[PDB]
Amino acid sequence: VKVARPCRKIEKWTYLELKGSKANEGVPQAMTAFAEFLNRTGIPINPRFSPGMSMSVPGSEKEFFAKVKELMSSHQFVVVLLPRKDVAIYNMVKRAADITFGVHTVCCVAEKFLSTKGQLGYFANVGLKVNLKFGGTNHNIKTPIPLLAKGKTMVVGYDVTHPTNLAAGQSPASAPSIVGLVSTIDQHLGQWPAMVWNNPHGQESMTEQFTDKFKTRLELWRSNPANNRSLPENILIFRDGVSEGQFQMVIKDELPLVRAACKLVYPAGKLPRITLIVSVHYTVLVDEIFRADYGNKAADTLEQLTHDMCYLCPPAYYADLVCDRARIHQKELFDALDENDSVKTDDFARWGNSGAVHPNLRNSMYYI
Repeated sequence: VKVARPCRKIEKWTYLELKGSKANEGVPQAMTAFAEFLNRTGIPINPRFSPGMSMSVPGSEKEFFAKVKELMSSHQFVVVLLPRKDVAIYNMVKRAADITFGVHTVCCVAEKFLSTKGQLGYFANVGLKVNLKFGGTNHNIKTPIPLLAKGKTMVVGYDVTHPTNLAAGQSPASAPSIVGLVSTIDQHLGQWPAMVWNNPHGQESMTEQFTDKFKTRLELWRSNPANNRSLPENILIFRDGVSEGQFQMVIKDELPLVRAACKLVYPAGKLPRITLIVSVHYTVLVDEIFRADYGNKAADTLEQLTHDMCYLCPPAYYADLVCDRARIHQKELFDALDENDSVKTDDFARWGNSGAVHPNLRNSMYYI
């Protein structure tokens, strides 16, 4: 199955084999079959990989970084083979690659990567991720609902997660939080660049920051050559992570901040229409787009739109993935939270700074 829009050329890549108790065989042949399958699907990865490195996993994370530094720094892409299904090692590799050295990776368990039976299917899944990491689009929704068709609608998803669990029901409003946000940047809806930020005073910090954060997303859209200095005429916004008791807070305290961002960026008198949707299923909280455009067919036009999303709930799922990966990135913070329920607000903020994705990967789907 050919990808809809091929990513950028992947010219210089290699593998990192992390040794387990039994030695692997046939690794270079598997790497060869891997690149062949990706090409067969229309992903322009160089068939030739640079010779890979094999090493056993060191005792500490600092030792690991020192050992992989040159490999990760000198390639655009590394296929990392784990000795077993091990999310502790995965998470360490992601800190090295996503944060410290800034290189795209796929982590594959060696038994799965190397196994001949079922290999084409596994390589297909991995290849879909690679195509996205490097800027492509996988699936083409060819007959979209009018609203997506025109190439004039931006879709947004965000979630807000609380690193401390106090285990006493819902986190209060002041609890420190981390935001993960994604949005589309073009008509194709393949690419969904992410933003992560920290709210050291919880909702108070969200209120101070969301307008300026959202403004950058509009600016990202406008500066994308594809859109030709255009700003979307519609903005569909999905908020995950709230209970029905918190719907009002989203409408009254968060949405106005998005509106203000639009006021700062748009030509005078040229504001976009906005629809806000939450998920506890999904409930439309504010709608300026669908009733306007579709009268009676409103309900059904959005359910088709969100079904098209499945085919090609992405905004909420992608935003969730962004939050989950942020939790891995901000290791200093989570280590600190194991010792006290509260860390200093200045510490919360600067551990956010320390765990930010490397500029090599800044607008990329590193989280996918």
